[PDB]
Amino acid sequence: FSGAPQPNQHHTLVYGKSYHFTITNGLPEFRHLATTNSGYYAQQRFKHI
Amino acid sequence: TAAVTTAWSEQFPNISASSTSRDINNPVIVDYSLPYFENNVPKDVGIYD
Repeated sequence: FSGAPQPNQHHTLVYGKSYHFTITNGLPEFRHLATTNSGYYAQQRFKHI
Repeated sequence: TAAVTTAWSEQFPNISASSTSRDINNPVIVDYSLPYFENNVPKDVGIYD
């Protein structure tokens, strides 16, 4: 007799979705951000990207 | 001295054209020298040539 355990399970999942979005223009803008711990950052946001 | 956070602004004193569309105006000028009192002058450049 020669025993052996059962296998581990290996499952594969496949999912997916489709969406319809709309986006628009936007001029670039800037600001400076201050945060706790004396954090300071120069920020530039591209409202068109 | 007061590294505080500021408000967003599109008012870039002078943002680079490498980051956004920027208007430029550099019309070419054609000179027709008149060094003498009575000069020999050509007809206006025919730009279509």
